[PDB]
Amino acid sequence: KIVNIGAVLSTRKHEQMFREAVNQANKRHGSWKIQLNATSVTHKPNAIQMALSVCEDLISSQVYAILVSHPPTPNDHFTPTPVSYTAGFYRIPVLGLTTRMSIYSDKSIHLSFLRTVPPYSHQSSVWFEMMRVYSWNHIILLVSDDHEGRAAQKRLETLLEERESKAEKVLQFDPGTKNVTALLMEAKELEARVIILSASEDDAATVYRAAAMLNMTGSGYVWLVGEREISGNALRYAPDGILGLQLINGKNESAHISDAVGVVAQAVHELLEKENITDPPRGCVGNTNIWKTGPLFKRVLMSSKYADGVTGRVEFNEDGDRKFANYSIMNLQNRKLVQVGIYNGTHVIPNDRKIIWPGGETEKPRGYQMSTRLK
Amino acid sequence: CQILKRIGHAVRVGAVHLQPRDALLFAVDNLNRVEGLLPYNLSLEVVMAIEAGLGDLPLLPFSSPSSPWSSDPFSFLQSVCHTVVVQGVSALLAFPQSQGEMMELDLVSLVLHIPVISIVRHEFPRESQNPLHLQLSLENSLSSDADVTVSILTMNNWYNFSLLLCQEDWNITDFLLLTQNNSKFHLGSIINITANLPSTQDLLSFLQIQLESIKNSTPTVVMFGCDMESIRRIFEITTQFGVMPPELRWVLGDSQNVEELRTEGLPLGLIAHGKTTQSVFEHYVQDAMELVARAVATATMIQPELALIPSTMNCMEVETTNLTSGQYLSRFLANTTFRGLSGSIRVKGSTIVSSENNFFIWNLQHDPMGKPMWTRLGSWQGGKIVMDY
Amino acid sequence: TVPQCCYGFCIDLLIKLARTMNFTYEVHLVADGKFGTQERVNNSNKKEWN
Repeated sequence: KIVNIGAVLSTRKHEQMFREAVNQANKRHGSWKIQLNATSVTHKPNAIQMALSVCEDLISSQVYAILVSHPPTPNDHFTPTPVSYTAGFYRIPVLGLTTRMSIYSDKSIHLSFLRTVPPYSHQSSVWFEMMRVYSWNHIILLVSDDHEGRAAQKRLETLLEERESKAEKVLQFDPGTKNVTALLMEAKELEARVIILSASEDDAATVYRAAAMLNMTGSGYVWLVGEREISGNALRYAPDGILGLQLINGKNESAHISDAVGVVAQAVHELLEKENITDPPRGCVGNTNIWKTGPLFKRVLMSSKYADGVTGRVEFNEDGDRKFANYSIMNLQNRKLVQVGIYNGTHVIPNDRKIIWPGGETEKPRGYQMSTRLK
Repeated sequence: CQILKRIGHAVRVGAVHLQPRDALLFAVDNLNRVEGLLPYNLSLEVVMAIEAGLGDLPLLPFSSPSSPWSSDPFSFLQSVCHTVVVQGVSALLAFPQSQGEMMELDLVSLVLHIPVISIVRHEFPRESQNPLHLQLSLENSLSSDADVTVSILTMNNWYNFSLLLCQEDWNITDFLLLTQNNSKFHLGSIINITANLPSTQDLLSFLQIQLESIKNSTPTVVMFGCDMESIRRIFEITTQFGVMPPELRWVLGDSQNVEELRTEGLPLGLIAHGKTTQSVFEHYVQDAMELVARAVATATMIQPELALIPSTMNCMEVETTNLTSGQYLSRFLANTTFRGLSGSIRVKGSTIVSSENNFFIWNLQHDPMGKPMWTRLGSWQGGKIVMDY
Repeated sequence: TVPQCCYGFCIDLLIKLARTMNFTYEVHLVADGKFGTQERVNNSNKKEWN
């Protein structure tokens, strides 16, 4: 009953870390019917050449599950797409260690996938929670023409449907636009001041620059942003005191690797305890049908509930994402991010650190500036 | 101005037949005749990526035995990319029929970094979900026809009905699953009208017994896997003992063409379902061409240089651009939904070009002269049944 | 469409509301002028005010 662990990670250092974690998990496993084998595969520098090498190596070894890592590109849906594609039709679940994106959650594309990182759009709901306490009766939503952005907008609207709020207006930004101030023409139209938006750093840079043009950089306006625009090319045009976002274990690949190793160690013992144990198929051409152990194996895997790994609080559910996530908020002043807020997913722990509203305003104003004339 | 002049003021599409020319010409003519599909006075052009080399089109047809396909898909991919670059094809049309040919076409598309749309008669299980590859299932899942059958019960709350399967191998699993999805539906006693009976009297007795059992339980019936002649024989058997509508309400749970839905032998009040149009290959080709042209025109309305001019300027050079032209064409195709003659072509999962064929539901009612005829009770499309009358 | 002289009883009431509550204003008459009524829609069920 040799269980092989095949994975794809960038650089040989991550492969060495994975091998060390596999060895440590084997040393920490009391099961006498489990043999730990780890196979390391590097990233092929070609989308065409990646699929053939992946099929010729991981599939032939009859390994269990596929672990994803940070793509070599700064932000691209290329590295894990072939993994979720070639093995997706073979009834082989895959866990994304660095999967903070919500794109692969439609359950029709890459159905067999578990998200080891929270979706970026999920924290949008925290915005409602962020709006739950600090007044903010009404805000204006701005979203780019993105599938993830559309899903986040829908989720936020559903959350607002609980409190019966119309969210003032929602603008649908167009990705790749070079003239965004025109869309922000209605920015001064409404009487509110709380702006909820977050997008790519390249997209956010032009808007952040153009806000000062429309005098939106002045005090009395409120802008809330996500971590995607927290740092990057937009950091030049970011407003002072702007409430950004950050996430715990944002670059701790070792913590995610250790947590995944522990979860897999538990899942192997859980699965190797009942009948109908469909062994992994061997080869990439011989296998022309999925394995017998399909949804039952996924359900069995989706049963680990403990505090394992550096991250801890493994509560994967729903489409395959954990629960009780921790978010960070760093105050922007003098082009430097200074942490001022921490959330455990249930209640955000504030800090005594100064929280200046946009324009360097220590006071927090309200989002309703009554009009001086009507029609 | 400059972009159209560089691209010839036209949208070029490559067509490769893995294993049809007249159909492609008809699709191109239909796309050209649909003015306004592509703005900026852009017309649709089709370039054939045949296995032959460079040369002007000859008006001399010669039939020769083609050599066996090369074991290396890399050469085929390079030749396809070179032909597309010579013809400036923004999108690729394919007709894959086997797993290896589909893999080779997908590899060619990935190397060229451009979308490739392939029409497959059978919707094979697809592992790769690359936007560079899109598949159009010519024969979609029959469950849609099953979705039609329960749709009939949705019109007048026919939640109680009997099942008559004239085929022992008929697959009524999809319709049963659709009906069981709603708790209101109450399927009646299972009636299996087998044709293995060797005598007319025994078959008549069995049919009469089945009708007697069904009448006191459900007020309507649904027939699946029954031919027109079988339906006529069943109706004659029912009318022999006087079992007729509307006390015994008949409905056809199978797709039956209007031409084969002869008024003779059909008791009045019977409900039938059929295809709006005979789904020939030409209709599918025209719909795919229209969807691709709409995708190209929509992508050109914002990025004409990207949509018209392909990203791959060299077959051996894979451009690491931020946004590839073929990627834009693939996104437009994945977001493209159109209403072709054969039905509605929608892109689901960025990979499946599903053609939900429009259907017609009719009831057995008298025509203006009083003779029986198939009067369409409504048209069903996208799961919605709208009554014509 | 031309600028017009408007005044009235209710215009005086409007002036009073302006004075007490500190808001400016710009006024214009209506399109077809029938105090508003509940009218059935051209292409929906009933929901239209004219």
